[PDB]
Amino acid sequence: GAMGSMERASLIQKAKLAEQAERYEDMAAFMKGAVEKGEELSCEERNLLSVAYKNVVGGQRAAWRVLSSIEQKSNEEGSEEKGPEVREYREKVETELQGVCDTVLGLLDSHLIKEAGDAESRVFYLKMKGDYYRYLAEVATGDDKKRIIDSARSAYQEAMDISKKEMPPTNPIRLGLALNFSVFHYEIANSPEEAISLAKTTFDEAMADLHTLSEDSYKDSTLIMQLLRDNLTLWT
Amino acid sequence: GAMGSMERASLIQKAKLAEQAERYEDMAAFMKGAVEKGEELSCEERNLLSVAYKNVVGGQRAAWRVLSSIEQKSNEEGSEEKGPEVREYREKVETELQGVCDTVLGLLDSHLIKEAGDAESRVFYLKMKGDYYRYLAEVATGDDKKRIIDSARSAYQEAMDISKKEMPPTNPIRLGLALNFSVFHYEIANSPEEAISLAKTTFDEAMADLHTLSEDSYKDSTLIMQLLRDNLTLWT
Amino acid sequence: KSNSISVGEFYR
Amino acid sequence: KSNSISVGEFYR
Ligand SMILES: [Ca+2]
Ligand SMILES: [Ca+2]
Ligand SMILES: [Ca+2]
Ligand SMILES: [Ca+2]
Ligand SMILES: [Cl-]
Ligand SMILES: [Cl-]
Ligand code: NA
Ligand code: NA
Repeated sequence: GAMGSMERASLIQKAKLAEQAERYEDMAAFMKGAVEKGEELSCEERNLLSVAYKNVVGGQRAAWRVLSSIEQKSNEEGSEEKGPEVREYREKVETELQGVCDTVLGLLDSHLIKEAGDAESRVFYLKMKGDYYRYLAEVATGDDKKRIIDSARSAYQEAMDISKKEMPPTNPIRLGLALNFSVFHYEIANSPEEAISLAKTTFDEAMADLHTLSEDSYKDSTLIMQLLRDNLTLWT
Repeated sequence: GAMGSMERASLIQKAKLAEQAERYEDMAAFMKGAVEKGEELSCEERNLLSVAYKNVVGGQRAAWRVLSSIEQKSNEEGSEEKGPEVREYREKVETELQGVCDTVLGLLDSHLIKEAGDAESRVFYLKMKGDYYRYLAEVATGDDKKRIIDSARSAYQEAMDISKKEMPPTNPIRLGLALNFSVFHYEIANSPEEAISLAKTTFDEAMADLHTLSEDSYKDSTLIMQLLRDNLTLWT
Repeated sequence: KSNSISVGEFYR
Repeated sequence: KSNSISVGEFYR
């Protein structure tokens, strides 16, 4: 790897600089280098890894959706034939997106998840595994769509089981996991009723636990609860 | 070049798709491929080339400014020593920025400018040459800063001479050239009085020519005139 | 589009 | 920062 000669601490320092400069591709490459040093990641380092790749893949997903929409319109009756270029370029962006997801999944498999023993790290990484399989599922159309969807579901489910046993209902990792699993149910798994039920139960159980929290934790938890409510408003 | 096997028309089509997807690095690579086919560019194709590289270099300049500011703060008295990482990463971004500018300047030199005979193409390319030398000057600190500044000045000056002889004072290319040359005077050449005089004279001469224009041309010209006025408000 | 969240983005 | 302009961006 091109980051093999850089100190772990220097990679983390530069990831933070890249974040300030909104250079998320650089940030992701620095954090990949840090993961590949082989040591476990602290809470802050996990957040840096997540921010970096979320921004990279977010740009790719937005571009893929623009290109896919143009492609679909070109395949409607009455549409003038424009050649293979739209499909080719959508395929190019799709392949790069798949590459980023495979990179993240590879870091989780080698060897972040297997070394993660605490609930906060293990749930975080399993949620990420669900998220990146979900992004693969958004573009999947072939013989492996079902298996990609099941891989996402499985990762989310293991994360949910741990989070329910080991974390309070207001924990932001638990809340963000439930939010994203609910989106999986609505957008990927054709299960809007499961999505609504999960969002509602997650919101209500967090509400009942807010009284235990400090002002700062209260602000963290209620911010994510508002996202659950925003989805429930969209879905109902 | 990696675009050598793609049809010129396909590269232009894909540049337009990349623009819609806000994939400006791809857009620039497609337009570079189109330039390297060796044919002259139409007005629309010149605009695509300009949009693509402006967005790429704009991201680099914004990141460089963030990193340069952090670096300057680290060199103030009382600042804790953090090692070489800030300088190294600023240098990395700076080198990539310089590479993009050199790429654009190379396309203009091989061989867009020498084949550009009409005022609208020649002024456009010479303004671009001034702009990309100006971006090199923003980061220059060594023995070639003076020569980079003079290269920018020379390109802008040739563009100005042609534009004044061959285009009306409301022509958007002429107006945008004068705007950018005025910024060169203010920000690069330590000549705020020249910047103000140029912006004022350009604005007043365009104002007097607006009566000759259609409604659509009037809208184009007044939009750029507002930018001259916005600078005059900042500078005076 | 439904709202999702990155835990790192939320914290960072 | 002073305002500059890309002619292509203005048209496109
Ligand atoms: Ca070491
Ligand atoms: Ca129902
Ligand atoms: Ca051909
Ligand atoms: Ca004066
Ligand atoms: Cl392509
Ligand atoms: Cl670096
Ligand atoms: Na797993
Ligand atoms: Na020249």
